[PDB]
Amino acid sequence: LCYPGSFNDYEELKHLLSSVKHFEKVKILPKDRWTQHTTTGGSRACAVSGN
Amino acid sequence: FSNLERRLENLNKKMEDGFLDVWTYNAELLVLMENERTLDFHDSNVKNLYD
Repeated sequence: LCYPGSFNDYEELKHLLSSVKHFEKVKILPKDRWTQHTTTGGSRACAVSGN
Repeated sequence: FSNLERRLENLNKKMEDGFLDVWTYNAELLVLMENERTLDFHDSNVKNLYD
């Protein structure tokens, strides 16, 4: 976690991922649906090439 | 167990499967080892009458 924090039920997730093998990443809530909001935030903690 | 206790359910399952393999293995070898000896016992006893 490049942005400091915690992950709840992390050990249970790692256990869940044992009996998984492949999974497909599916877009559920496309970033551009969030009109009337700013979707471009970020932090120097997770910076890429300075930015 | 609840759906957030998968590692505990798995711990329980493993403990039970572990004891089952131990008791099954012991039952199988105790029977085979005892049968080897029963038959040798009987052969010994008839030879003992002979002598």
